[PDB]
Formats: sequence, C-alpha cells, structure tokens
Amino acid sequence: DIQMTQSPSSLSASVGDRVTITCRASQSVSSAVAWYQQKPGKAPKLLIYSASSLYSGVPSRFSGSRSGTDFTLTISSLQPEDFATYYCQQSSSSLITFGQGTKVEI
Amino acid sequence: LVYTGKYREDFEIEVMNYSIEEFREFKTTDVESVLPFRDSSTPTWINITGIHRTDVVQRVGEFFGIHPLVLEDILNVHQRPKVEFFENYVFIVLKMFTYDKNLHELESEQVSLILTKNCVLMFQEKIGDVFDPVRERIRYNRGIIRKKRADYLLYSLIDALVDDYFVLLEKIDDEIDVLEEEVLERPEKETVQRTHQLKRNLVELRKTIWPLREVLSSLYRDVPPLIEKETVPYFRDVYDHTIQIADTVETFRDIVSGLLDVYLSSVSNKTNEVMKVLTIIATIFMPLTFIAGIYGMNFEYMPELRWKWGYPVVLAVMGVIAVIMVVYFKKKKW
Amino acid sequence: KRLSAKKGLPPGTLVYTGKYREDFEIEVMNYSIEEFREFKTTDVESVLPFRDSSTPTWINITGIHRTDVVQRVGEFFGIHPLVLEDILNVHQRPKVEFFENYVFIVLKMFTYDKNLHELESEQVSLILTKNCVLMFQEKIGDVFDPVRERIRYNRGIIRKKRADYLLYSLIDALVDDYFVLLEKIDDEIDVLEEEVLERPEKETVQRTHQLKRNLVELRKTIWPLREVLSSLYRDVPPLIEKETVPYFRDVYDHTIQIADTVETFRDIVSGLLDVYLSSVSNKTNEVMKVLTIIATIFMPLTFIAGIYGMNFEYMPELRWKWGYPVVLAVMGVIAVIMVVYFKKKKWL
Amino acid sequence: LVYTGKYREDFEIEVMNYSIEEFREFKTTDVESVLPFRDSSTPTWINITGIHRTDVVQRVGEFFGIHPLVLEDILNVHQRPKVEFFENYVFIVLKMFTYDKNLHELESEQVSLILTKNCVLMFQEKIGDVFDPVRERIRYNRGIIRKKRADYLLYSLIDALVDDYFVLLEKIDDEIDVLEEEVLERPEKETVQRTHQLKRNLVELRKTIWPLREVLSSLYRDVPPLIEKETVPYFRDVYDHTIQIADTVETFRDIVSGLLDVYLSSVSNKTNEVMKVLTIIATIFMPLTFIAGIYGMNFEYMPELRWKWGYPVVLAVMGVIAVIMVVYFKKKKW
Amino acid sequence: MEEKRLSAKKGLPPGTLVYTGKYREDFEIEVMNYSIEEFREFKTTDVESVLPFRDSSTPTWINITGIHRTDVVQRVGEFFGIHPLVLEDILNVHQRPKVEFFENYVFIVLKMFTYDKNLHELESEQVSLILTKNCVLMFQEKIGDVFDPVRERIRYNRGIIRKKRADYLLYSLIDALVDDYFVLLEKIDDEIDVLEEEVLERPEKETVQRTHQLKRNLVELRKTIWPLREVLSSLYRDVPPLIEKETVPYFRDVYDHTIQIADTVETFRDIVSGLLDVYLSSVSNKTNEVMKVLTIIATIFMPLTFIAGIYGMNFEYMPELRWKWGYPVVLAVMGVIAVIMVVYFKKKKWL
Amino acid sequence: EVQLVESGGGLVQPGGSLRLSCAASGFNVSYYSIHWVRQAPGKGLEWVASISSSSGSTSYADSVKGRFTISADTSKNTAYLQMNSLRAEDTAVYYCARSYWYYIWSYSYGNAMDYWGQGTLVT
Ligand SMILES: [Mg+2]
Ligand SMILES: [Mg+2]
Repeated sequence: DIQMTQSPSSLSASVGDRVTITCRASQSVSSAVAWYQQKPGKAPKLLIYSASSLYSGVPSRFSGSRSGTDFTLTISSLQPEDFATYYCQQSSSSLITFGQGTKVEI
Repeated sequence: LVYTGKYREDFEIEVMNYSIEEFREFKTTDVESVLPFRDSSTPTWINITGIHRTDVVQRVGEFFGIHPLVLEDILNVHQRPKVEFFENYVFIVLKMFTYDKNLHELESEQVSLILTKNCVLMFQEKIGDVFDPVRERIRYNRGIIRKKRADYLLYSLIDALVDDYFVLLEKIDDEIDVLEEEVLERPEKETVQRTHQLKRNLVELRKTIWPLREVLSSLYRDVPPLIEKETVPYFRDVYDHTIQIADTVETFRDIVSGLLDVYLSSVSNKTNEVMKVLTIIATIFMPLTFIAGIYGMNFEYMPELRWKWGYPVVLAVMGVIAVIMVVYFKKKKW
Repeated sequence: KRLSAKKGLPPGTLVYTGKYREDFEIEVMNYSIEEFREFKTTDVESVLPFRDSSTPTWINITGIHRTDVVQRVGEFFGIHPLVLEDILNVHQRPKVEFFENYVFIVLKMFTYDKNLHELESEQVSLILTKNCVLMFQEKIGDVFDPVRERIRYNRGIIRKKRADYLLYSLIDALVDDYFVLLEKIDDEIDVLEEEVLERPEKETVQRTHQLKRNLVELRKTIWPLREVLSSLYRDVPPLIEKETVPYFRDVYDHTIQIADTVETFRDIVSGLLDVYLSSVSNKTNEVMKVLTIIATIFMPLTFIAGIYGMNFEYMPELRWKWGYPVVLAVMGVIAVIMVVYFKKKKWL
Repeated sequence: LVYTGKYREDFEIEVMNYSIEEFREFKTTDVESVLPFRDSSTPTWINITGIHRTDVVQRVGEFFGIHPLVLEDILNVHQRPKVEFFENYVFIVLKMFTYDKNLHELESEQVSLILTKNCVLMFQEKIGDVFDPVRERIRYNRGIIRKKRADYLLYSLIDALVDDYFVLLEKIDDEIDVLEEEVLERPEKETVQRTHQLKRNLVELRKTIWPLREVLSSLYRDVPPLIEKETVPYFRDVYDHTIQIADTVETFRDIVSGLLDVYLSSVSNKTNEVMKVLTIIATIFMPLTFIAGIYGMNFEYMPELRWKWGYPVVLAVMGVIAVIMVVYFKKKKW
Repeated sequence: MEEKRLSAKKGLPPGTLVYTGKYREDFEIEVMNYSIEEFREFKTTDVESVLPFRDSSTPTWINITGIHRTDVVQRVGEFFGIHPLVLEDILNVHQRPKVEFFENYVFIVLKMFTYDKNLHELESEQVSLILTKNCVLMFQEKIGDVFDPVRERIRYNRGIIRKKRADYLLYSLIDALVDDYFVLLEKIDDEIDVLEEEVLERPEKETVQRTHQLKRNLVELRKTIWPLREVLSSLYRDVPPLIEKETVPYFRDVYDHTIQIADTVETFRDIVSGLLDVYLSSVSNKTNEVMKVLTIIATIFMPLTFIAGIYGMNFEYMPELRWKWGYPVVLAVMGVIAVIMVVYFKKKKWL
Repeated sequence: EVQLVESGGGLVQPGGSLRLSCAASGFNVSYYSIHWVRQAPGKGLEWVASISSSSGSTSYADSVKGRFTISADTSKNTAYLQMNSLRAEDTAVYYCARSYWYYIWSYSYGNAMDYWGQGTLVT
C-alpha cells in the first residue's frame, strides 16, 4: 500500500504572501504527483502535474518543487481567488491515492 | 561441481503445485520428499533456497535429467545470464539485485531456472527473495496461471524479476534526484564519492541488463515448442519491459556523467581568492611591522622627544598607509 | 511490428512524450498549377477528405499533445501504429522509414535564446503519402515560412511539381535554419571565448560547459540527419521521383558542411576548457606576484631591524656617529637595488 | 619460409575429429599422422601451435594446397585481422587477447583459421588458448556442434574468441575497482601511471574490436565458398556481441577518465587546503605580531603609562580578535 | 554552389593558373602501361611523350611528379580534355580531399602524410587522381609516394591487378594510400606513448609545446580523414559508369578501413587531452610540495615570533622578573609549541 | 467544449444496487482513460475507479476492490459504473474525470485529470 501525507492540515495566510504545502509519500514515487484547487461545491481544477510542470492556461504564481521523495506546492503571490483546498496525487501505480487536503484561508 | 557462492548458512526446499482448481504447498529440507513430483501431470515449482550443498543439486540434476555443463553453470555464480535449449528441458540464468537506500551498495544473487516437462526448478542462492507476488497469485487464484502450464509459471517468474528491476530503478531515480540537488546546492568530497559510486552502479546495471535483452529475445523470437505458442506473446511483453530498463539506465548515465564537471572545473577558483586574502593582509602588515621594527631600533641617536604627539603622529602615518592600501585593494577589485 | 508494451499503461496506449501542451492547430495548404487554398481549422474531420485529392496537399498539425487527433489521422491515412508511436516519441534521433505507400521521416528543429543560453529542441515528423504530406509538430513557430510564402505567391518551381518537391523544400528549410543556428552559436562562442580570458568566474565555467553539452546534443542529432539524407538520396524509393534526387544530394552536401562546422565548434570549446584554467592560474600568479614582491622587499629589512633592535648588555653600535641614518641609508639602498633587480621580467 | 614471430617455445599439433557416433582424441605428435586425417567426411579439427617449426607448416600447407601467400600471412605476427575467400578454402586471421597480473599490459597472439570442405585448421603460436568451451562442448554432448559440419566449428571457435572479451573486461573491471579504491584514499604518481596505462589498454581494445567487426561483417555477407547456408543466422549474435563489447569498453573508458579527473580534483583541493591553513595562520597571527611590536615603543616621553593595569585588557583584546577571526574562518569551509 | 566557373583572383591575370604548394625541386613523368602479359615502364621528362597513351586500349598509369611546372599540367589537361577548374583544383594544394564525377572522367583529391622524429610535425602532400577511359593520371607535388606495392604488383604480376581495367588500378592506389594512413596512425600512437612518460614524469615547457602541437596535428588529421571517408563513401554508393560495378566490394573494404581510421583518430585526440590534464596535475603536485615547506616553516616560526613580541613588550607593570628563572619557562613553551606543530604535521602525513 | 456529466445519483438504501452514467462531449472516450472519484463531506478526495475503454484495462480502488464495476460503451461514448452492496460510508459526491498520460522517464509514466465532471451525489 502507498499513501501521501500532506502537511500542514490547514494553513491561514494573508494576500500576496508566499504559501508552501509539503507532501510526503510512503513509497518512492518517481515524479507522478499533481496539485489541484477545489472551491467548495465545485469540481477540482488541475494546477500542477509532473511535480514541476505548470498546467496549460493557469497563472504562474503556483509552482512545484521536488526534493527526493517530498513535493512542495509554493505560491509566489497569493490572491483572493486562491482560497481553496489543495491536494496531492500519485500516478506511479494504477492505484491513485490523494492527499489529505490543505485548505488555505485569509 | 565446485561451489563459489558466498552464502553457505541458508538452505531450504519449497514446492508449490497447482491445477485448474486445487493447489498444494510443501516445505522440507530432505530431498527424498521432492523426488516423486514427476508423476504430477499438473505443473509444479520447486525452489532450492540454498545451493551451497553440492550433494542435493547433484542428486536433483541426475534425477530430473540435467546436462553436466549446465549444472556446473548452475553451481557457478559469476556467470553472464544465458539461455540454453535442450529437447528435454530449457535452462535460463537470471540475477536479482537488492539495493539499500541508507547503506549504499548494489549487491546481487544468482538464479537458475530449469523447465523440463511441467516441473520448474529454481536455484536461489540465499534467503531474501522477490517472487512473493507470484506465490500469492498462485495461492489465491486471481489470475491466469491456473489455466496454463509451467510455461506461464516461467513467464510469471521472469515478469516478477523485471518488476523488481523497475522498483530498483525507482530507488536509483530517487538517489539521482537527491545527488543532483546536493551538487547544485552544496558540493563535498562525499558528494563526489556518491557520484562515483552511483556511476559505477549504473555501469554494472547496464552490463548486467543488456544480456537479459537477448535472453528474452531467444525466449520468444525463435522459441522451441517447449515454451508453447500460446505463451509466446507474454514473453514479448517482458522483452518490451526490458527495453525500458535499458533506456532508463542510459539516460541516468547521461545525467550523472555531467553532474560533477562544474565542480571539477570550479576547484582552483578558490585558490585565487585565498591568495586575495593572504596578499591583502601581508600587504597591510609587512610595511607596518617593518616600520615598527625600524622605530624599535634602540638607536637613541635621533632625538625621541615628546614633540607634537610624535607617537600619535606615527600611528596616524600608519593609519594613512593602511587606508591607502585599502584604497589600492578596492581599485584592484581584489 | 507490434506496438511495444510499456508497463504501467493499458495495452496499446499512445502517449505524448514531450512537454508542450499549450497550443493545438491544423493548417491545410492545397496548391496546384493554377489555384490554391489555405484551410486553417481545428475540426480534424474537415481535414480528412484531402487524403485522396489530386493536387499536392500540405497538412500541418501543430500540437501533437492531443493524441486522439494523431490516432485518427493515422488510422484514416493507413499509418502503422508503430509509426504513430514514433511520432509521439519526441525523445528520439532523426530517422527515416520507407513503406509500401508512405515515407516517414523524423527530424529535429532547434532554437537558441540569448540572455538565457538554452538550446531548445522540437521534434517534427513528416509523412509523405500518395500526393499529400502530413506534418506533425508540437509548438507554434517553425522555420517553414519561406515555403509557405513561395507556395502562396507562386515564386519558384514548387507550385509546378508534385509533393516530393514539397518534402524536399521542407527538408531544405530545416537545413537552412540549421545554418542560421550555427551562425548564432558562432557568435556566442566568440563572445564566450573573448570573455573567458578577461573575466574568469564560475559563471563563465557554467556557460562554457552548457555550450559544450549543447554542442554534443547538436552532433548527436546531426549525424542521424546525414544518415537520413543519404537514405533519401541513394536508393530513391518509388514515392520519390527520379528527377528530384539532385536536390536531396545538395541537401546531403549541406549536412556534410553542418557536421564539419559543429565538429570545429566542439574542438573550440574543448580548447576553452583549458584556456579558462590557464587564465585563472594567471590571475593567481598576479596576486602571488604582489605578495612575493612585498615579502621579498620587507622581510629582510624586518629581521635586520630586529637584530639591531635587541637587548644585549653590550654596546656594539648604539652610540656611533649617526649610525641610525647610516643603517637606514644602506638599507634603503639594498631595498632599491633589489626592487630594480625584480624590475626585470614581468613581476613588477 | 621466413619466421616473423619472436616466441620460440613448445611445439604441438592436436587433431580433434568429432562426429555423432563418437569423437577422436588421438592428437599425438607425429607430423605425418595428420595427413590421413584429411579424407574423413566428419569435421576434422587440426591445430598447430608453435609456428616456429617452419618445415612442418610448409609441409602441411603443401599437402592441403594453400596458396603460399596465405602461408606468408600465417608466418606474420603483426597482421590486422581479415578474411580471404577462395574456391578451395577460406582464410581468416584474427587476434587472441589475454590479460595478466603484475604488468597490467595485454598482449596479442595471431590465430589463423583455414576452413576447407569438412576440415578446419588453426595456426596458433603460443601455448595456452581459450577455445576450451568449444572443446568441452565437443566432448560432453552439448549443443549442435556434432549435428553440423565444420562451418559450425568455425562459428563456435570465433564466438568463443569473442566471448574471451567478456573475461578480459571482467579482469580490467577488477583493476579499475582497485584503482578506484586507491584514488579514493591514496593518490600518488603510480596512481596516474597505472590509470593512464589502463586508458591505453582500453583504447587498444577499441582499436582491436574494429577489425573484428569488419571481419564478421565481411564473413556474414554472402560469397560463401564452402558454407552451405543455415549458419549465417549464427553470424548475427556474434555481430551483436561485438557491439556489446564496444559499448562496455566505452563505459570502462568513461569511468577510468572520471577517475583521472577526480585525481586531478584531489590534487587541486590539496593545493587549496595547504593554502587555506597557511592563510588562516598568517592572517590570525600577523596583526597580533604587529601590535606586539608597536606597544612598549622606545621614546623619551611615553604617554600610554598605565591604564587600569591594562595588560590583561590587551590580552583580552588579542583573544577576542583571535576568537572572532576563528569564527570568521569557521563560518566557511576553512 | 551552382555551376562551375573559374575563380578570379585579383593578384593575377584573369586566366593564369598558379601552383599553391612550396616544392619546386622535382619533375618527372613515369608511365606504366601494363596488360595481361606485358608491361612497359618508361620514365621521362618530356610531356609530349605521354600523349599517345590517352587512346591506348590497354590500361595505363601516368604519374607526373612536380606539378609546380604548371605548363605540363595545363598541356596534359588540354589534351585529355580536362576542365580548367579541375586544373586549378589540381594545382591548389590548400584544399581538403574531394571527389567529382564528370561525364568523361572522375577526379579525386587525396593527401599523403609523413611524420618525422625530432621534428614533431606532420607534412602533408596532395596527390590527385583522374580516371578517364583507360588512363589514370596522377599528379604529385614531390618525389616520394606510397604506391610502391602497386608498382611491384604491376611489375611482378602479383595478385589480380594485371588482368583488370583502370578502375582496379584506382582501387589499388587508394587502398595503398589508406594503408599508409594506417602506418601513420601507428606512428602517432608510438609518439603518444613516448610523450606519456615525459608528460607525467618530466614537467617542462617543451612538453607543453610538444603536446599542443600533437593536438594541432590530430585536429588536422581529423580534418583530412573525414572528407576522405566521404570520398570513399561516394565511390561506393554512387557507382559511376567508369567503375564497371565489379570493383565495388574493394571500395567498401576501403570504406571500412577509413571508418576505422576515423575512430582511431578521435580516440587519440581524447588521449592527448588526458595527457594535458596529467601535466597540470604534475605541476600542481610540485607547487604543493613547495607550499607545504613554506607553510610548515611559517607556522612553526611566525607564531613563535608573536609570543616573542608579546613577552618582548617593555612597559612598567609586567612580571618580567624571573619566577622560576623565567626565561627557561618561555623557551620551554616555545619548544612545546614547536613540538605540537611537528607532531600534528606528522598526523597530517606531510612534513 | 470538452464536458463530462454524471447521472444516477439518488437516495438509495444501503446494500442496494445502482448505476452511474458519465456522458462525454467534446472528445472520444475510446482514446482516453476515465476515472471515477469519490469525495465525502468534510473529507478529502478519494479515487475510486479507472477504465481504459481502448483495452480491457480496469483498475478499482483498494478499499472497494471487487465491489464496483466500471466499463465504457463507445456507441453512446459514455462510461458506466455499477455500484452493488453499498455501505453507509459510501455517501459522497462522485466526479467523473478524463485523464491523459505524460512521460517522466522511460520506465515511469504519470497521468493527470484535466477535465472534471460536475459530480453527482450518492446517499
Ligand atoms: Mg631592547
Ligand atoms: Mg613576522
């Protein structure tokens, strides 16, 4: 079995400041992780894939970094439209496991 | 029949038999219990965990029917993987590589697979094995191995081995990412040690994985009927997976050879900076202690009167020279 | 034969390998002796009825990241799944495959950026079938504008010939921007060589090593180009007419020139690697020349001043007639003469 | 007629006539005893070692009807491997390599294969060969060796000589790991001497692989004088094995070059660390020597006098300067 | 790169052809006209005596040495119907090997190298071949070639050269040139082996110069080999009508030889760069030994001077009076400091 | 243009059987892999099933392995999920998503969901 623990559980930050969410994998995943944005009552959107690759048609303030088996989602300049829940992902195996889900508020 | 393996303490024999609907598991050390397994029309698998004892391997070879030379190859450990086709049986040579993340070393252990009629002999070296997935698959029937002969058993064994290759590649990928981050962030002599050991591991992995390609190629391309036509496409998949391993290996070398070069050139570029430090300090303090010794001459001939703060005048001249030298160093941009 | 089984995927899975997913477009140019059209669109189904057209057709699908479009085009045009897997595998070397109906060519185009010295590679595939040429790229912006302008404004022979001349024109344009890139790298290597000898820092080393790696990439992607042009010229498969072989021979000679140029550049960078170390040694030599000059001039003076400045109970030379000025004068004379002695060579 | 070799040692002629029904091992030593062993339908394997015995080789060449130019080629030692095709017989010249301990230099021995009808002849010079796997295959009922003609014998000899390279590369890899340990801990002049010798041996190996690949390519492509086909698919694993050898030798050269580069890095870092210790010591102790020179200056009216018995004050100033400068060095890798 | 027209130099009258090399000492024409059963060898200095061999049915090998005499080259080109641009290319030594296929003849430019000891530079001489009908024109700069084996084969009827046409003669000449290239590479390897000992044992400026000129020579060798392999590839894979298609396997054998030579020269360049690196390492070790002695002297003496000055201060309030005779205490302190210095230098395993 | 919709969510007593239909527009379900994901109120996302309609590739979640059944029919260009013997914890919002594969190294591939369906509710 494989699981992805996402830290912190939740984060509170102002507008225009850096926000970092780290995420660790039980078993080594090569680079197949993803970060998403989920507004309440709405479908999730794909932000980052390949652990460092920005999606097509998405603001570049989001960025992804990989160190070893740990992955960080970072924000250069947070915006009011950036208060949602961010998740991890795994695509190493056919069994996809999601992150805990970190909600960022004001 | 001389044994050269470095593992001697471990020894065990385990048998897994199965049919369309039923299976049986057996564990023993005396070979007399595993002799009568020819009569089982259903395919069976016999695993010899420890091959240090030459008597058991000699007896099993003369019992099932195994050529002297392929048996001597079985006992030999330092052998490139190979495939031999005989009318009675086929013989294949494989390797398993365990690699600890914390304790960086890529070891090995030799496996020999012999398929005669329906019994598949596997000759493991020591304890610590990979093929638990196939054992659990045949224990709890959630696959296709039940509907096929021992040929699919051989295919499952080899597929599990290439899966273990993939897992090892994932581990090496994590190590390469960590090493690249260390090199870009902060070098070290132990960083160079890591680069060299990783390079050597990749080289040996390429050298040992390349024969496996032609092993599988011999196993599907012009295969005898002993491996069966229905089983042939499955081996194809294994061959394809092997290619990936090789491809991955080469690109890893392509990313590890060039990792260290900037550090190789970057040394001796601190030599000039340490010269900068030593030279500025020596330039400040050679004339200063020089005039200190000149005024400590104990000559007493020239009047050493109090004057208009003569000693503070000497100190002021010293400070002026120091400021001038600092200005000169700023001009030289040292 | 067969589409290779990649594990971890469903069997028979066609996957894009590159990184560019931003844009996707289809551009059609149907040109003939008299009339022509330019049907740029996105609906793939509209492009399809051109497979059986009489006049030569140029289809240009940018953004092969949409594998469904590539699969549909390959299926309707009768293209083998292995050829499609080669199309979608960007990580490759230029190559050519001849088939009973179509000719499949894999080539690479490159771009160079100033102020960010990155040699960006984009793989482009050509499939010449019947009287049509399919083109597969993965990003907006190519080097085939001269061909489009020639077709549009009826200048040159291209509007008079078949699709084989179109394929020749495309490959010729690719070799032309290869030459342009070689000129750009010539300028950059000249700048780097001039700079490495005057301001040797670690960023110069990083730039030189990046240039060396880029040149290795260029060599590894140009020699296959020589091979593919050779394969296009000598055997001349039936899809290519016998009158269009001298053009491919010219392109072959062009590739020879490009290989010679990249080998010359590789030798130049290999030289710059030693030149940098020589320059840094020169700088260290200058610094230690200053240090050794001050040391040589002012250590002997220091110890002689120390020797005359000692606490012996004796009275050797402490009351002589202005002995201190005599010591200073002779000492300054020895310092001056040794500075003059060091004035030889380039030390001072 | 003229002998070019510089080796004069034991002379031996061995004949190995093998067949399905049985095989002959009466190698003997009589020169004329081999002459009746020419009309046998079975593949007759005649080998002469110690070509310094020129009368015997001349007699056998006259008996079997070889062109005297090929005899002169046999008598040569420094001859690049190649193949010549004639209606009566085919000539092949190739090199045998054996690595040794002590002097880590590899020597070459010419071997000539003359194949005509159901007869194969070797023209080795030095005692000590590598074809033992083919011999044991002949003597131990292994492989298709007896089911085929002397063409299979030529194939088996040539691919055994190809397999020699794997053993040689294992030996060179052991040497490389020894030198890796040395560069890891003890760098000296003998280190670069032996690493550069290994580099020379590796480029020698590449240079000698090239003609071997050319010979295999020329022997594969058609124009078979005596070969009746069905053996040319066997000249496909040999060419791939040549490619294998080339790639593995390239990797060995790359790792040896990396070892040389890391030795250079070690020398540069030694320069840097000696410079660093000198700079630290001089830097921290020279201003102190200055200040020791200055105070207690000898003039008539000394105004420093005593400031709250300040010799411990100046000592504490010295200590504070020393500790802060030590911290300044410690914050970096000095 | 379209159409072939004579180039116009501005220092010359419009049509004049100029010899580019640096040799004027020799001139001689050797004609070697062979057949299945006969051969005439004929050495002369008159250009007009070789003209009848253009229309000779039997194969003939003309060899003009001393192309510095441009009049002879022009006369032979005019008679044999050779294009003036090919004549300018013949006389233009400063060019790379090349091949040109014409309707009536094939033109090849190749190079022969010589290596001298005690003068570690290689000297190249351009040799040009024109194969036309049944005549092979050869143009050489100076006395001294590498086609002695071909001459012996023609004279003594060795091999199969006599029974064949002029295309086999062209093959024989090119094969002899490539064999001489192999000999050259062996000589370069021997020079490299000699230079290795000096570069890792005797670090001097002369070794630097020798290694750098060897690297320049290797660069020139590669710049010659690559077009030569291209020429052999063109002869193999283009099969012009003059080659009769039977001698093509000989050309592929020569092509393989050229490929081997190119790989060898690349490996040699790598070896030379490694030699330069080992040189730098050796000089660095020498400087390291000197820095070692400097550093040990400085650290065993300068701190001793520091304490000597510290207790060499002279003001009112110090324990200058002897405590345990005092001065032996300071001397013992200095000696102990020096002993500590020496012992941890022994620990650091350098003096 | 490329839009995924879901139908079949409703008030079904635990232990029952029902069917969720994911209708696809703007693309072909044959050429892509379709995933079903379940998110509980107050909990994070949880992948459930994956179908590759091109082949027989069918991978269910670990927790509910063998209790669901995913497939796809190209005649309607839709994907189907069959839910049988539901638990109490299964009440959540169900999303149907496309996903494309991407290349990291030669041995390892990843995948990402680019278009997410609105997602029905199951109780
Ligand atoms: Mg005194
Ligand atoms: Mg001092």
